[PDB]
Amino acid sequence: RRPSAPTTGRLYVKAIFTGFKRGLRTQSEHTSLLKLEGVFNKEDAGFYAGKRVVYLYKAHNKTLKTGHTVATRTRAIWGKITRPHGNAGAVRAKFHHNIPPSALGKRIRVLLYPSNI
Amino acid sequence: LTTIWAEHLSEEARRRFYSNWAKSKKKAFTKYAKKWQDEDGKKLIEADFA
Amino acid sequence: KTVTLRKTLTPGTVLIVLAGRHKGKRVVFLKQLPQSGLLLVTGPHKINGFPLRRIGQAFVIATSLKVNVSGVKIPEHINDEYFKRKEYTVSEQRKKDIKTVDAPILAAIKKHPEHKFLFGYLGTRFSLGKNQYPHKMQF
Amino acid sequence: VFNRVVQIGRVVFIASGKDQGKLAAIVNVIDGNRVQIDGPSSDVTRTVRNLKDLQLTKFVLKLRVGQRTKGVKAAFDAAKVTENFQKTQWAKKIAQRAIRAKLTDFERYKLMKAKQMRNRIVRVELAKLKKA
Amino acid sequence: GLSNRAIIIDGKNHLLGRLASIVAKKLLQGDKVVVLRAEEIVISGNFHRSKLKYMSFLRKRCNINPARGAFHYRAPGKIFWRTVRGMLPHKTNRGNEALKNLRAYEGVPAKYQKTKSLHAPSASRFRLQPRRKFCVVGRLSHEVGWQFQDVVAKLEAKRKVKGAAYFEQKKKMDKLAVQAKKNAAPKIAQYQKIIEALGYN
RNA sequence: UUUGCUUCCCGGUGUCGGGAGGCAUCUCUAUCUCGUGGCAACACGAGAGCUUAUGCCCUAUGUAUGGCCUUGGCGUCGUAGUGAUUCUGCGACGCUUGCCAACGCCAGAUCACUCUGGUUCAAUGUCGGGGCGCUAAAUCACUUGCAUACGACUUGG
RNA sequence: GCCUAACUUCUCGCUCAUGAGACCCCAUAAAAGGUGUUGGUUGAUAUUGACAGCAAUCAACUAGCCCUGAAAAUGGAUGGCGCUUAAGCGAGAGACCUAUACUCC
RNA sequence: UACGCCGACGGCGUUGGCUGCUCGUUCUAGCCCGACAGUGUUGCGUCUUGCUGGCGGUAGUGGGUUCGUGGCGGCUAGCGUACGUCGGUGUGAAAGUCGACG
Repeated sequence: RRPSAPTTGRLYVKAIFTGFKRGLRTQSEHTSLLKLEGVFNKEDAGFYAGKRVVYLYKAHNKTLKTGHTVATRTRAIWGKITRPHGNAGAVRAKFHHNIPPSALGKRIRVLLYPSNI
Repeated sequence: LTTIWAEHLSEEARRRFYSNWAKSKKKAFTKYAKKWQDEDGKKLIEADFA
Repeated sequence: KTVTLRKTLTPGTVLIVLAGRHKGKRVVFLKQLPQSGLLLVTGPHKINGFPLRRIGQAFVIATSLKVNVSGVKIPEHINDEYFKRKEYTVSEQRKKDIKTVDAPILAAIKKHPEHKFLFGYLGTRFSLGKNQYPHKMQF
Repeated sequence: VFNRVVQIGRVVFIASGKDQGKLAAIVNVIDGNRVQIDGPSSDVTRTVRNLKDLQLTKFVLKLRVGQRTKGVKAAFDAAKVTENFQKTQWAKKIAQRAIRAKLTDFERYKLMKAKQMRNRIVRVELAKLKKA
Repeated sequence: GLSNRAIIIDGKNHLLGRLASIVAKKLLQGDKVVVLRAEEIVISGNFHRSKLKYMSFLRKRCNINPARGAFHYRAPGKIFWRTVRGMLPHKTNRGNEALKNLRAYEGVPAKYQKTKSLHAPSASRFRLQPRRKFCVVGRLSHEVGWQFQDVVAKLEAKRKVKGAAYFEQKKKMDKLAVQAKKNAAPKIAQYQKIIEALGYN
């Protein structure tokens, strides 16, 4: 039976991992740069400071996490937005582990918590 | 765009599709030839001409 | 010490759940539990299937909608220990508290002239649509 | 080819910058880029603005070169420029966007329901018309 | 900021380098980009400047073996493709993968003949001073060796005729829709009230 | 390819990746839209920050019973059209899909969030069953000489 | 602007070059010219109507950008792509990016 | 239960980043009044209405500029643990799960 008000859409903002904090011949993999959808200013980018972010990717070995009923090939790297970057709405993020370079251009989910609205 | 072959192709014309004509079963255009005397095949050929 | 409640969170306020299996659901906030500091909330289990449980304010968006919550009398045995964790099965005791708490809440919504939208609003899950940017949305 | 012009007394609409969204009257023209405007009755102080931030409206006041704020106020109120401007689709769209930007979640839900019901009914009517 | 689908851009009245840099950034950020009517892209400056620049480009060929030298593409689509290639790190894996996501065409292929195309106003040719000459990449390609200017012209004419017919039909349907809303007014009055109150109409 | 095998469907099972839906005129930029008169050029009337892609559609509990409203989507099939091969219109037939009484009534809960949309979607490989369905060629060695360092090329059984 | 982290950000001008120009050392350019255009200096005439033809004009200078002076051998270099109310030249304004430097842990 | 190995949310300490109100301080007006001079001037000529300039007034009203051994906020980061509230895992095997390397 239909579960009485099922999920209807996203609860995250779409973003992409555009690269690491860098000069021109240096690179600091400790900090990542994200581009969010619909954000175009540092004023708007400041709204998301302190929000959690996640990167989901697919691995080979499956895992049956507690709270899951089916083995899944998806793993996650968690992080958090720390501050805006530049004038055009990019943000800086810090991840539990440095984001793999293979995530360039891949989806990053900007969650809405911890909330402060 | 398309190619329409004659209903009857000469043996020597069909040889050109082969490297071992003598050793083969010479099946080239055998199914295509039947299309000229078929209701659906005739329609397809007419559509190609159009 | 107990956590400081956000100014927007007052009894009867309708919140949006941001995490868990109930993420996106619109629920009703009853009171801040004294011991843990979490929020005792229950979007009427009848409407959206959200039972009577706790949730931290960090995982909630407080909207400007408020339902008349002055009629509900929370039983004294409903406290942090009551929700303290022990294959979960809903104890027959639990169901009765939900009926006790929700009954005045449901009646208040029904009396409200907007009961048609209020029931539908609480029975629907929030989601981010096309060209909907949280930094410009007024919740 | 050009109807509206930058002339003394022309009522301009501030499109970007400090007093965005308000109306003023051109009291002087300094050069090809700068105009002295003064919107006394629309909460705009007598200032000099670059024409890049301004947009011409259809209203022209009967002003004089460098009319003082008192005279500009008199002309503005006499012509009822604010009321006439509020009747244009230019102002109606601004009002609609102002309402839209401040919709609550409940209001958004109500709008969703009403909009889809109206669309369904209009589609039924359109099918009726199309069949005929 | 990724787009779910490919970004289909109508190249007409666009400045070559500006549009190329925008598209290169999008490709690097991971989107797929399709450019239509690449023969309608514009280059500022008189035609002689662009023609002589392309002639000097043609002069760059390996003395030992021209089959290794620079490959001078004449089609407008390939000209735009090479312009974008110039603004990518195409010698690296990142740049190569970015470039492989670009498709530039002359005219509108049947696959995209029924889709809406985008424009970049920051790359439009109307940001130039009106008293400044500009060249059309279609003419440049034709003068440097492109052989399909006439074919593309005929195909575009047919496409425009069909589009005009479709647009006439669409105008008729739009008028019918307006009439349908007017007819439904009494039934929808209850919902129109809320819609207008919340400011959507 | 007389066992082998194309194709469609049902199942297993390997490998792999992505990560919230849809949207068709053109031409023009020192003018444009609508209405009317015009063969046309053009003309008259009314408007026109233009922020209608800064938009518009879509947007969710299950019977029953009653009142409506009969539309929209999906699939197959059959015609007709479309040539820059797929995509459209028309049907015909199926599977569904809206609102009101009304959250009226039944179910829904995993204890506060940590990869589920709380079985996310795609791409293919392979192994089994079925449904229509088909029953080939290259190559070696000889031979030819228009060819040839050797391969290759041109011929025939 | 993209390579390339950071604005096709804001203000005023100048410049069209049949490959313009584009940032210390630095990776060449001169004497001499232009009725191209933009500013200035000086001396004149002009409403007792200035020059041309049967309402401003004339002359000489000056200096910004542009143009001529400006020819070399493998195909080639403002670093490349490209850029023309610039992504060039000059005066400026906000913000922003980035060291093994500075502050703190 | 406690304890290990990890995560989340709060508190506190430290170094911050962004962003508002509010008082005052310095140097100064405008608005307003008076005469005088001028003129990109409306309506019908030592006209009038405008507009400008300094000069003299400031009662009232009243903005710019400057910063304070000033006052009150909002959002948020790294590091550590005046410390709390909690979750995953691990107490025979084994499997799975968790953790660390890689």
